[PDB]
Amino acid sequence: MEFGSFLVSLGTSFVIFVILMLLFTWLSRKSGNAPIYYPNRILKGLEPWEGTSLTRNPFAWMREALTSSEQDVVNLSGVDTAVHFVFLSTVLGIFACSSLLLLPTLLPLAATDNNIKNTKNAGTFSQLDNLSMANITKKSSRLWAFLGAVYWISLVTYFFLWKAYKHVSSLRAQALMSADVKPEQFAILVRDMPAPPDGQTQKEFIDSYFREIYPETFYRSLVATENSKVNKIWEKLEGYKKKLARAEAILAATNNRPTNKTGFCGLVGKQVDSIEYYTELINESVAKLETEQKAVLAEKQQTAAVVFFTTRVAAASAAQSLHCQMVDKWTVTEAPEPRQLLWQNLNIKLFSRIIRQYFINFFVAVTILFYMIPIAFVSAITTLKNLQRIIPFIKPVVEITAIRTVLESFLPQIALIVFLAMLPKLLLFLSKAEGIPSQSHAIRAASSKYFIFSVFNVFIGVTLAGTLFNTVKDIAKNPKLDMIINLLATSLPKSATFFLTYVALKFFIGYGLELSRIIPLIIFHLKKKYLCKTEAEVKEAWYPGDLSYATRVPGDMLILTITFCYSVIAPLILIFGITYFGLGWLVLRNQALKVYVPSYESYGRMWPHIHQRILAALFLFQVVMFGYLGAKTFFYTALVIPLIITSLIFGYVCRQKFYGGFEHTALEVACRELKQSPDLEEIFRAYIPHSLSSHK
Amino acid sequence: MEFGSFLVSLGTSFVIFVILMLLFTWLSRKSGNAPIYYPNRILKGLEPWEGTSLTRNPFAWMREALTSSEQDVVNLSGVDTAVHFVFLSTVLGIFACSSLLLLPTLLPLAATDNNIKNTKNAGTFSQLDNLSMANITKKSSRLWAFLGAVYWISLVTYFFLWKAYKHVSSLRAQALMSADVKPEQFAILVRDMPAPPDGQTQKEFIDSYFREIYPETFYRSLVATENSKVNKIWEKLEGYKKKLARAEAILAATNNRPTNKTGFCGLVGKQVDSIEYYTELINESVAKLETEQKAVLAEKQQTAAVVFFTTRVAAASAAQSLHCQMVDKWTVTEAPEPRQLLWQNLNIKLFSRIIRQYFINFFVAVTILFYMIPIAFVSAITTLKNLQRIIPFIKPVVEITAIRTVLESFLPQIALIVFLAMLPKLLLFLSKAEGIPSQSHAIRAASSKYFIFSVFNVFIGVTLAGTLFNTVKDIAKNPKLDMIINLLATSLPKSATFFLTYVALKFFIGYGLELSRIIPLIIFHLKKKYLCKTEAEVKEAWYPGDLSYATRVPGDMLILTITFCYSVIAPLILIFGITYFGLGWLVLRNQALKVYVPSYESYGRMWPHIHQRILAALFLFQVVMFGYLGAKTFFYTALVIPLIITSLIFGYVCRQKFYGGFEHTALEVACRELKQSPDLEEIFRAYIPHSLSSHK
Repeated sequence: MEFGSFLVSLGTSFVIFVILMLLFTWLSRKSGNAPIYYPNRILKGLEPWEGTSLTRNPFAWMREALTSSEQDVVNLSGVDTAVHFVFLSTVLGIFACSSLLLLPTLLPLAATDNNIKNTKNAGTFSQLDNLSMANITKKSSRLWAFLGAVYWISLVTYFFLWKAYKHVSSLRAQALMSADVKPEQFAILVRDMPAPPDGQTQKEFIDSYFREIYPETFYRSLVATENSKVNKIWEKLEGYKKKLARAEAILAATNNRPTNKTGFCGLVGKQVDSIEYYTELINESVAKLETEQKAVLAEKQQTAAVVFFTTRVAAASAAQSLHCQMVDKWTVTEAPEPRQLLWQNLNIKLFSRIIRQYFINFFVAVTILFYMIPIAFVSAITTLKNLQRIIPFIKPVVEITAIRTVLESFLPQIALIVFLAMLPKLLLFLSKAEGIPSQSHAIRAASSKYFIFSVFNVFIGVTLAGTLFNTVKDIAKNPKLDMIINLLATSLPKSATFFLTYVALKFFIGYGLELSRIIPLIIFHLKKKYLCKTEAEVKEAWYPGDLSYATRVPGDMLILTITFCYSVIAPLILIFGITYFGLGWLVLRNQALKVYVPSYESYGRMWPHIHQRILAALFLFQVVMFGYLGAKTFFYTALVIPLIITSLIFGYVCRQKFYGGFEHTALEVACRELKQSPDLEEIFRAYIPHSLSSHK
Repeated sequence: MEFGSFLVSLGTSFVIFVILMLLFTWLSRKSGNAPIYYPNRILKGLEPWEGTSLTRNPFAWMREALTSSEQDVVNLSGVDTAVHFVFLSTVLGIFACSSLLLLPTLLPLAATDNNIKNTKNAGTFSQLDNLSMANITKKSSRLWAFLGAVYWISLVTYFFLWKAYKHVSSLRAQALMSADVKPEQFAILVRDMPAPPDGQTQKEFIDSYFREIYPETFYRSLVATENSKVNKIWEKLEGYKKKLARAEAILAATNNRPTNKTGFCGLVGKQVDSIEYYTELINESVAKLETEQKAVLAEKQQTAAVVFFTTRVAAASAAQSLHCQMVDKWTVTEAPEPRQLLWQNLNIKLFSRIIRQYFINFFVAVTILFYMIPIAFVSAITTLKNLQRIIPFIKPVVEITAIRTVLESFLPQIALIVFLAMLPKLLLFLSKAEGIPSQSHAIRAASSKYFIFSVFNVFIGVTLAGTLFNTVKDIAKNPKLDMIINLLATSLPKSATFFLTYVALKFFIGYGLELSRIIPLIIFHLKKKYLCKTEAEVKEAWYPGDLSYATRVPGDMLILTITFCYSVIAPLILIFGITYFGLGWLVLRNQALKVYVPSYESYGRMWPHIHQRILAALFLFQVVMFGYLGAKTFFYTALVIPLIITSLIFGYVCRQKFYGGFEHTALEVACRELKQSPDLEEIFRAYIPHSLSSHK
């Protein structure tokens, strides 16, 4: 907002970033914390070393990261990491080639000084907006500063998006062709089988209906099963096995596993000699699991299955085709990876999928609109001042009236941060509730929902008023589009410095916390001191997890939209976008080459989604600048309207020319170089659900 | 407009319809005109008779037409006729079930008499609108007359559209499964092959690239060729053969074929003994055609081909799949019928197709907007009064000042009717210019363009002003959507009687002229007296042609939109819509069972398009009534806004649940009952282009 607050926030973020980098560089060199700072290269083969020798050259990572091509990344991590890095590089190139023509636009915005004029009539001032945005009359010479800049932005964005989207398609094709025998090229996913086997069993029905269609190309079809009870039993058995393995970790005296600690127990006398207490439970669980498996593999298998062909071409062409003359049944989709499909979420009819999709999307919109109200209600509770229930009361008033005056303000921060923390998981679960028979697809849907929510949160909370219900009711009863666009244009230059300082804060704090891995550091050390006792537990204690593409991508794209929407309004933030995406490229390269381990392949499927939302952000920027040059009287329409049409046409052309190659594997790459005859039962045991594994 | 003009026009249309039906019923009974009134049943097998005996029962056709189920129509004509009749029956059912609840709505519109009040303040009056539309205050009890009627319309439309769309899918599946060995189930259409065979020939490249993909399933691929010159030579040779056959028709004396009559000739002395003059030309044409064929089948075949598999399943699944990892090349589409694909229009790259599509659509929009200006310029020419060039001048003034005072007004009618006559062919050609590798697809595109043009012609020429350029400029500089919808609502009740009388005119005149076939009657009789001399020429002189689904469907759907948009505004026209579609059902049943012969199968592909535009018309009706109840103050939003959302959702659901079954044949119906082993060269000779037929 104000210059002083902006400087204070920027300096604070810079200081925290500096101290975090110093901590990271002083602590990474210790060999005791290698498993948490290089969890990759220690689970993947064995490369725990600094890279060359015992002596670690200072700065320790920029040389290693800056000399790693996309081939190295694809060799180490999945192709999805490569397409994410293409995203970072592409937006960096857009921002840098835009900064190449940033140089003039600043000059008229400083030479002309209409902010100084009587337009202030004795809020929108920080001595910084004096340099960026509003130092132009209603009708002065803004040709170079407005049209000659939006044309440059659009041209560089189109060029970079086209070239990058082509490059991602090339990477996908190159990786897909040069593959091995993976148990995904051989299968499809039928999930709308007609309910009645009309007097027979469902599996025999599936097998007969597909053997009549594809003779000589069939192993046999695995049918989805109601895995609820058997899944629960197998989870309990695995927990019992892990607890028993933990029990013998002491190996010194007899064990005593606490029972009252579990909460819903009181058998303290049975804690001693837990070996028998766990072996009997294991035997009972094994018997129950065997009976449950025998029941579930024969009692009412549900109406969905996977199918296996004996030739990659047959599966690659039988997944894109149409089976039944009516399309509401026998729906066929390409079978995902064994670790990327959702058995529980699967087996949902088409109408149920549509109904769930609409209800979940409507609920997401309802939450987006009514977000603030429950937060305000939770903040308004007596919890603000709970002095009546303070047990210690040693010196609360002294410590809260001196420096803790923000605790009363801290509680609404708590009521908000709890929701922000739970939100990614909630959105992922809601996306998984729409039927989404692919967990990568669920990740994409959750990312889209989170990005939309973040935009409609930040933009509404900055430009317009904070009464969202009143705002939407008014705009419902307000005159139509033209003055709405005028308001959109006029409200943005209210305070760009807030966006500057928010970009700086996210930049410095987020990247410091990420590269430092300080939270995983503390958690790992505490757990090493905590309950974790056996080497098996600690070996699985520091597992890195995926790149978390369900929340990194929406945050990065939110910053992308922030950058474009003010790209030439207040062209100062172009530097901030450049530095954000540059440090992101560097830090994420070091991370995805040293710490993160993927959970998918997805062969770059995220990139059409990323491209679509980047183009949407560019289109929104074009509309915003159209409105702004509507405000400042100008040759408004004849500058941006053809270019908005061009954006729409370019989107359609990009889809029509490359989107087809991302949805399906191609037959030209589905018969390339089969050398070793593919196995038969290995693919099954890849798609056999983990609970129903030990069987015959 | 006025009551008198409305009555005069309706009576005139009724009288012309009556006299035309009397002429048709008096003349159809003559056996001399059987080939023109029953061209079907005389080309298809042999059924020229009245049906039972020599004595023709009066009314002669209603009993025969009313006792013909869809099975009979499919046996005689193609399934496309059946889906067209389902269209007529469905809209008839919608209109009739709406007339079932028409009964109350008229009563308040007559009991309440606000038109009589001072709102007229000493144009929108014909004593008929006193009964229909505007006899309601701004805020009286319009609940039953407005909301309780639009809900009924929407419910009956949804029910009928759903049931009918299901029934069309059922007919398509039943006809497709119970088929024979047709040379279309065996082929696909590759039309984006990469240009270079990099030092080889294109045909060998296609064959190698597809033999590497589909071993053991391949006849060989026919590659498209530059058929311009060879097509021209073959057309000239066919014309020469027909002329020679006509020459020997006299068979009495020596022939004398005129040469100066051709226009670009003066060899009158060579007219005698045209037998040699034509045999020498035939021999030269045969030699030139053989040389041209030998050249074209080997010299630079273009970059597109058709492919033939040896199993219907392989073709049905290899047409919906993706071949090359990049989708811009090796595009695969289901091969159309031998008579329904366009060799000349084929072989166009994807970018060229997109560019041509956008330019043609933009040109269509430009013509739609600037339509009237060239018509006005042509009307303004001196041609209105050409007295200076009147050669006879026997008594022009006497005959033009008595009853021909409308000749000066007739000339603009000429300048308009010429464009209306040429327009369907122009639109079909423009649609064929977008690449459209299927002539049925071109028919659909031309129908869509014609329907849009007709709507934007009639609605603009009735409600708003006639200065389209000024209107669009104003609305560009006019305030936004809300008042535009208010104007849409307020301008419709200006004169509904014009729409009543236009529906009556189209009804009576069009159906009388159609069933009478008076124009084909006169043309056939004149040609029988005219140049046509041999029996072969006359046998091909009365060929009926197709059902002309490129102009019947848009006209019928234009009347459908007219009916809905005023369905409860002025509920009188519901009777007119009912009678129009009922007489259409009757007349078109008699025609398509007795006169018309199809040129396609298309297996009901038109019906998704018809359904989409019917739903669009219903949505436009909902928007219109939303605006109208905005005008008359009412519970406007909470009545129609959820229902507009419902219309959008219903469209999406219908697409997702049935549209898949219309685009492709299914594998379940692609291996049903192969009894006789399919031929090999027969399918080729079905797809061999007519010019390149005689070869080796």
